[PDB]
Order: sequence, then C-alpha cells, then structure tokens
Amino acid sequence: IETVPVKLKPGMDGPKVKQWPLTEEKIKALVEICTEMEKEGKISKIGPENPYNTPVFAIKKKDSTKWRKLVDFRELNKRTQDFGIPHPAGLKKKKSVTVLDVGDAYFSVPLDEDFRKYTAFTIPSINNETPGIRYQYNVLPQGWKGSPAIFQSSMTKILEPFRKQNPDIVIYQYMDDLYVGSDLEIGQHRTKIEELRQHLLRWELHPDKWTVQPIVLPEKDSWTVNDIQKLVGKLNWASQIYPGIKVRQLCKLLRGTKALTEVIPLTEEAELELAENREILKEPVHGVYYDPSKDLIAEIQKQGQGQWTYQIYQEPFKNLKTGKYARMRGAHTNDVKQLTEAVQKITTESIVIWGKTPKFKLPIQKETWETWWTEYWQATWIPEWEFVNTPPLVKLWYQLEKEP
Amino acid sequence: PISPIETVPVKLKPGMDGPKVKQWPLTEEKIKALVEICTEMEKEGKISKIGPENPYNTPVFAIKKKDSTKWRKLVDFRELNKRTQDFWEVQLGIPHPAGLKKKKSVTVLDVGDAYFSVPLDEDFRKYTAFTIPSINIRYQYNVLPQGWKGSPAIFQSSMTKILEPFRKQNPDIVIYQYMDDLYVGSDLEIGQHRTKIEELRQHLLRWGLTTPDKKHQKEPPFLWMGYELHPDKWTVQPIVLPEKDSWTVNDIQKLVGKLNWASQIYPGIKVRQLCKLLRGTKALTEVIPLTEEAELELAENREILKEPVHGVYYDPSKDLIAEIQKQGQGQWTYQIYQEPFKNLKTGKYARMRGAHTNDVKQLTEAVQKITTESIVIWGKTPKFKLPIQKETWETWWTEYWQATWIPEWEFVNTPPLVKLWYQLEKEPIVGAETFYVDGAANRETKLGKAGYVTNRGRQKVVTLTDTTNQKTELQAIYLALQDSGLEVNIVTDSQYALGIIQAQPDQSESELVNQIIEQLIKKEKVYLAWVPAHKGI
Ligand SMILES: CC(C)=CCOc1cc(NC(=S)c2ccoc2C)ccc1Cl
Repeated sequence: IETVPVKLKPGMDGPKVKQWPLTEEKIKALVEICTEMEKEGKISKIGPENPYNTPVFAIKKKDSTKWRKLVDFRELNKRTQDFGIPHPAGLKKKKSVTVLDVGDAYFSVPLDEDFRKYTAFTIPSINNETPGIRYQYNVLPQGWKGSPAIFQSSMTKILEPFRKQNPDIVIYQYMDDLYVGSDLEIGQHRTKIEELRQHLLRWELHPDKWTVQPIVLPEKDSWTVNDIQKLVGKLNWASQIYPGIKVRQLCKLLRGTKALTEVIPLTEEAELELAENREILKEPVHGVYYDPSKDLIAEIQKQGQGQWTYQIYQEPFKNLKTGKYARMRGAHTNDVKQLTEAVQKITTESIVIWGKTPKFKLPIQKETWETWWTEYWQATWIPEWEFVNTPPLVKLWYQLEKEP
Repeated sequence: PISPIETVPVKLKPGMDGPKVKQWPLTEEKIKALVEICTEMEKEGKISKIGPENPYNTPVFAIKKKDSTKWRKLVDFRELNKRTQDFWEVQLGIPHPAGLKKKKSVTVLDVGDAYFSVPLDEDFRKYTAFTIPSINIRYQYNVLPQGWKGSPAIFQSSMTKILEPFRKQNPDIVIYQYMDDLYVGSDLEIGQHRTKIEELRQHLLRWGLTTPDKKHQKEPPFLWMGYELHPDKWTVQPIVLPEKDSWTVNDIQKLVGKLNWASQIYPGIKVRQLCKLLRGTKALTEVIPLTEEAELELAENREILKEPVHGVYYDPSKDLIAEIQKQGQGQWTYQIYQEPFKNLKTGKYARMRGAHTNDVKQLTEAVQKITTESIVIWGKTPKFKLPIQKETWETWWTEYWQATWIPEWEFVNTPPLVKLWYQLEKEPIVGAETFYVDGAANRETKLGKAGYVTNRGRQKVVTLTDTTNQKTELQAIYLALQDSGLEVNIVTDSQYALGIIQAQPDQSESELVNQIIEQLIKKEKVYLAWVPAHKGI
C-alpha cells in the first residue's frame, strides 16, 4: 500500500543500543521466528553499512508454550515523532475488562523505506563464534509507537460495527493491546469477547475494585516506650502527607530516660491526639488531581514475606493511588519474579486508568534486574525504570496499610 | 586478483567532504620505489590513475620491510577515516576458549590480501585519491584500501555471504573468521577433512580469493590471546617473570599488571607487598629497594607460575557446574567445570568494600557476574555450589530491603562458609540496659560532643576535635556499644544509623563504622531503635 512518511524528531539520530546476551534456548527461538518472517517478507537481512541497532528477545506468555519475539523500541519510540488518540475515563469504572493482543495487524502494513534503516536489530551468537544476524523491518513493527498510530484508521473501521451494536462496551487501544470492558456479567462478557475475537479474525480485570487503602494505626491495651517511639516516628514522618497530624502529647510521655520495655499509661490528652490522628488517616489527602502533561511515577518497596507496596504519584506525597501486592503462587523463592509481575500489574492499571505507563523506581540493583527481567516478562510494552535505595521510613509507613 | 561481489554502499558522514592534505617531499629512492610498486597494483587493476577532476589527496609513504632491504608502501588514511560513516560492530566479542568444543582437526586458511580482492563502492573511490610526487602521478583505490575504516566491516559481511552456501552444503563443518584468518574445524576423518578444505579453498578461489595450499597452511597449536589452543585441550602458556636486580616504578607496575592477569588462572598469586613499593613514587623511572617481604612474595609467585595449566573444552551434552570460594573479605574464586577437576574456566574478583556491604550481598554479586559471563559463553547458566547454608540465605534475603536472587544452587561444605556476622533484635530486650545516645558537632569548627545516658543511671560524654556531625552520632553509638554489656538497647535519632538497621553491613569504607561493626559482632543481643530529632524524646 502507499506508505505514510515517518520521521525522527528533528536533530535526533537512530538508536544504537547494543544487544544483551541471550540464552541458547531463545537464540534458537528467534532464528526460527526470523527466517519465517523473512520468507514472508516482513523483515530483511542488512549489511554493516547500517549502524543502528535495537535489542531483541523472546518471551512466552502464561497459557502459551510457543515463543514470541519482543523488541525493545523504547529508545526509538522516544526519538520517533509524535502525531486524535483517546482515553475513556469510564473504562476505569467497568465491572470487568479483557486485554487483547492485536499486534499481528501491523505486519500487513508497509513501513516507509527511509525509516526502515532505524529498525535494525541483531540476533547474537553463543561465544561470538558467528557474526550477528542483522535484520530490519519492512512492515509496521510490534511494540513501536508509530504502528498503532498509522494503523488507527483501519482499526476504527474494523471495530465500528461491534461498537455501534454494543455502545455498552468500552474498547481502548494501547499499542499491541486492546482493552475491552463491560458491566455485563461474566457470561455475556466472555461470550461477547469471543464474538469480538471472531469479528477481528474475519478480517480478567475488574477496574475500580482497586480501592486505595487507608493507613491503620496499631491498638494495644498497654503501650510501652518502644511502642510509642515507633508510633511517633511513623506519625512525624506521615505529617508530610497530612499536616493535621500532631505528635506532641505523645512525645510528652516520651520525656525521660525510661527502659524501652517500660509500660506507659496514656494521658487523656494523648488519647485524644491519637484518636484525632486516626480520623485524619481514615481517608486519602485532598487536593490530588492528575495532570496529563506530567510523567507518572511508581515506587515499589519490598516488604518481605512476599509482600510489596507501591505508590503512583506525580509529585512526592501527592499520591494518585497506592496499593499492596502479594506474590503470585510459583515465585516462592525469587524476588525478580515477583517484582516483574508487580511491575506488569502496576503498569496495566496505569494504562486502564490514565492510558500512560509509569516511570518506575525499582528496589533492585541494575545488574540483577538486567540479567533476569526478560525471563519473566509477559507484556508487549516495556515501561521506563530507574534503580533506587528504599528509604527505611517510607517502607514502615505503607506497611501499615489496611487489609481485608 | 579482484572478485565479482556486490559492493557495499559507503558514504561520508552527513555534511563532510573528502580529504585534502599535503603530500610529503620524498627521496628519489622513496619515490623510485613508490613508482615501481604503484605501477604493480596499477597493472593488477587494484588502483587506477586519476586526473585534476579530483581535489582529494591522502599522504603516501614508503617504508622498507624489516631492516632496509626491499621497499614497501603505506597510505595515511587518518583524515579520510575521520570523514567516513560509522559501520556496525567490527567484532562484538571474541570467543573464549572455555566456550569452544573439541574437533578432530582444525586448519586455518590465511586469506591474507583478500582486502584487495573485494571491490570498493565505485562512487566512494574518489575519496581515496593519493599522489606520488616528483623530486621537482595521481592514483585512487578501486578495491578495499588497507587502513581504511570501512574495510574490515565490508570484508567480513562479504565473507559471510560467500560462505553461506558452503556452510549450508556442509553443516558438519565449523568455520570462524577473525580478521583475515579463517579457522575451520571438524570431526571427520583426516582424509575427508583435507578434501573438504580443498573444496572450500576452491569455492573461495571461485571468487578470486586466493588462499595458501597445504604446504603453506598453519596448524595447531593455536596461540589465542593468552591460551594455547589444541584440538582436544587448551593450555595456558607459563608466564615468565624477569629476575631483575634493579627495579623501577614502571617495571613494578607492568609486573603487577601481568600478575593480576595471572591470578584469574592461578589463584594464590598475591601482589600486596609488591603494590606497596609504589607508595609515594616520584617518577616512573625511579628505582625502588625491593623489601624482603616483596622478595619472598615475588619468589613464591614464580613457583606457582612454574606449573602450567591446561583444561578441557565445552561438552554440550553435559551440565555446567560453578563453584565459588571466599579467599578473604571481598575476594572470591570460582571455577566452572562439567566433570570434577576438569576445568573449563576459573577466575576471581576483588570487591572494594564501597559504602557498606555484607558477605552474602557480595556472594550474590559474584553469582550474578558469573551467571552473565556464562550466558555469553555457553548460552546457559551454571548450577551453583555455594559455601553458604540454605538456612542462612533464607534468613537474609527474605528480610533484606532490596530485591535479590540466586539461581538454582546447592550448599557445599567447603570452609570458610559465609555467614551472618550479627543480627539485630526485632524488639527491645527485656532486662537489658537502655542507652539513649546522641551526638552533635559544630559543622564549621568541627568540634563536637558524643554521649549517652542509661535507664540504669549510667552516663558519659566526650569532646571531639576535628569531627563531623555524622561522625559524632556514630561515635555516640560506638561508646554505647563499648560501655554496654552483652545485651544492649540503643535508641538514636541518627538518620544514618537507620541505614545499619536496614542493611546490617559487616564491612564499610569508614573505619569508624567498622569499629561499630566489630563491637556489634561481639554483642550477644543488640536492639537498635530510631526516634525523630529535636522532639520530646
Ligand atoms: C577461536 C579459535 C581460534 C578456534 C580455532 O581453534 C580451535 C577451535 C576448536 N573448536 C571449535 S568449536 C572451532 C574450530 C573452528 O571454529 C570453531 C568455533 C577446537 C580447537 C581449536 Cl585449536
């Protein structure tokens, strides 16, 4: 077909990211996958005269025992020009949502000749005994931001019928995936989804259940100096979020070099102060509104025992959402597994809610992450991340989140 | 001889233009030679004469071969190379011997001057303009020029194509290109092998690529960057240490360099006392009196390096095993093998303590590094034999603040085992003294006070000259630890101390922190608590 001219943002140059080492198992998977696509004319071998490169790798989705190729177009996407493109604030309210992989659709559409060079990627070899196998795309690449964009037209058409005959169902497209949400009970929903599949071929989520949990304070019959000390610390720090939280009356009980184990009776003044603080903590802070022009940020904290806590915010302490996460069954011995899973769920929610991926602040060493993240990844997209050192205080606070 | 291969399109980086440098004046002898030599490749079709329609020029030189006999030429493409586009990876990594597989036979085909066999991009040719001046003739390359940036890149991909059919036709034959050498191995009977080589040689010859005959082909052993490669085993060439009588700084450095490389293969090599001779070195050529401690060390190293070492190649049908050992604080040695004692690769790491770590964290990092190099080499991760108990690992990782992991491993009882030097109590200790420690110092004057007071009445305070606040706080903690018994409760408002509670380090850059560390280890039970500053507490 006639190709739309795609360009890089002015002054930018193509990505030149080096390939990470890959296991035998997945190098094989990729070679096979690529020889096939080459035959089908999706991609072509290139020479050294093309200096650009982008990392590639293979993953298998849950309920999938067939390898699926995945490219890291983050760098390219960032350099690819922007281009109308919606987000239904109602998808966040649906009773149930279903994600669909509509990546394949892109391989039908041709990619502008002049931009092809920039999509160069390399299949490496074990122990460098052979040169890398260099390819480049000829059609629209999966995981690229331009693809859903250019395919927009064809997409709307294809969906319009199901839409007009089912305006009670929400459909949202974010890259390779399509999110279909409906309030219809499981029966009609699943059946209507299968129907939608067929509709495409021919050519489970629960959104608001994600309620922000309040911070609960401990209750004892008798409090010790240590207990109070721990409590006061929590509150003092917490005052950065809720300025109405006071800690003087309690601090008063803490005057004197008493043994930590010493039991202390609460003064009627202290009792009030505490009761009052619990009240303020019964609900999220006022004044927090999402600003579409600013990046979304997600912080995660290892809580041990398989628990993890996270916060989505744009400005520190002004959290849009917060939540806890318990490890999936199977990862009973490894953090990297639980973390990637967590990262994926969180990114998804960000998508459903704001249609935007949060920049992550991960409590892990870069090396550890780079070495094994691919082994557990199961999403068409790859969010941004940085590696940080979890402050002891922020951890102790969110540990206090309410549970069922 | 030239070849009929598709030229690779090469352009100068956007915005730049071809070279235009001056041509050096030469002796009649340096000119005579260049005239003769240039006429040679001229007749061969390698280079063609050009007129005044080419404003570009590269300096031509003339250097007699090893020791003033016959004359040879050299072209200085420095400038041209600066203006030429970048190509992708020349050699994205070299195969490490431990990742190779044994072959019944290996032969290397020196495709020597094949650079001058591959035709250059006709358009680009103009930029290769050079000149043979008189005492009082212009040319340009029509083929890949020796010294030109794009030559190796283009040459490689070319060989790749040409070999694609032969490889398909012979999937039981292994070829490996490196520069202008072509390593070919197999497991066929010698006669068959000899035949296929010739068939290959003829296949190459079919594209003008002249290669040497059996009578002039190199054979194993192969010297591969440190190793001595044999078809069934690799060998480490015993390193020679010059027994000098007088040593210079420079000499010591180069020595330590070679020694540090050796330690990977020969753990036991030490350089502590040898490095000590560099302290306060005023000049690179100054002579240093070898301390007897260094004499003993240097000698012991020669004994070690006397025993050559040889290992085996990778057997795909066998599992990989990686074992690690802690030689000292922050020093770990590992050896990867498939069959016990039959090593593939060995190595070691030295971990500069840095901010604050612990041995388990370090073990973790070794495991990590190893896992990565393995993947690159063998495409798979080894099963680990680690000198740490499952109980210890469990206790540490489940509660550590950072995400961490160790692939499938198994405990190996090989002392010294790495263990948790101490563990802070989770709650206050009953029937134990409570020290309310605090420290502050005037940031500008560097003068402070560190002290404590206990629920048992005990008190103390110290004045400190040339100290900082962070130090004072820690010093307070040190004192509390010194004057306390086996069981202690310590409350502080130090945000930095919050770091210890969370990370519980057993090694640090700060000598003070280390003092505390030693004291913490000595205690039976310690409970450390933090409280906000400038409040009622
Ligand atoms: C890296 C290199 C110099 C290889 C040639 O020397 C040897 C290589 C092998 N084994 C392999 S798998 C081989 C041979 C040619 O190319 C390869 C990748 C074994 C012994 C020697 Cl002496």
